[PDB]
Amino acid sequence: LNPEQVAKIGAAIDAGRKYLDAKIEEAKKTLTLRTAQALLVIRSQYERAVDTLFTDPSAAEKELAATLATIDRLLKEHPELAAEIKAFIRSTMAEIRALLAASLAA
Amino acid sequence: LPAQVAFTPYAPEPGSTCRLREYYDQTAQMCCSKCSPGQHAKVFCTKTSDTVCDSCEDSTYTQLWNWVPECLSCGSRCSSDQVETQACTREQNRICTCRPGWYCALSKQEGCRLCAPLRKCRPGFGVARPGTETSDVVCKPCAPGTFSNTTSSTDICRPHQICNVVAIPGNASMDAVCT
Repeated sequence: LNPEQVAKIGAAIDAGRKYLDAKIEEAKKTLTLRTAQALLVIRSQYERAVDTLFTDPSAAEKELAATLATIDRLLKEHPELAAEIKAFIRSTMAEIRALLAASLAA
Repeated sequence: LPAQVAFTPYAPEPGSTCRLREYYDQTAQMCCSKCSPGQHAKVFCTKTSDTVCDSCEDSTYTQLWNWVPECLSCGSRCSSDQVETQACTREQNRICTCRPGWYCALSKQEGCRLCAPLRKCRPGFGVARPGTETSDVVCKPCAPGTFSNTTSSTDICRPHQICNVVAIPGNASMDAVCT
């Protein structure tokens, strides 16, 4: 990875983290604190799933699956919100994986 | 506990806060027990039942007295490039860091998810900005009058020696030789 690729990869990771933090702040502003608590857990698993792309790529798809299952489980009673978070996290991880594959292929 | 001492869950009297190990739950409108570090709220309190706290499973944690519905995931195990400066336990997250001579290319809130070796400025080049925990060394070519004869992440461009009668002039990678 050259500095340009790392910067693009970091920007994608920050986008997912910042989206999750905004969803937490939104749950706090609307006083849906039990949802804010669930989002903290989902954020922690997102961070682990991102870590694994760099520390152990052979585990990445399993950690992504565990992220989406955690969203499904914790937000089972808020399906609209659950769909928004899965879609942001899926799209974010697709972009990071795309940048990684493109750098390893050069 | 005797009849004198209120148990959770209870509604706090006007002018009160909840006890130290309690939080005010807005859904029950009651003071309810928090769970300890290493546990989480398996079941939230209601108006008639207290929080149910269960232990975190391996590779998850809670660092504070809490009422999260599941424990948080530890960060992934460190790669061989990194050093694990804090272990994952049921009460604390894993922290991975970079070795001396390396910087953190992708930083986490705590620690690092990707380390990279610091650049070394070759002879003729000196350190312009030193490396930091999260940033690579920046090099510069040595301007006339200065030099660097080493390959190094810390050595800077240093002045040529002064002398009136030059046998061999100095350049960017070697000192002047004086007669």
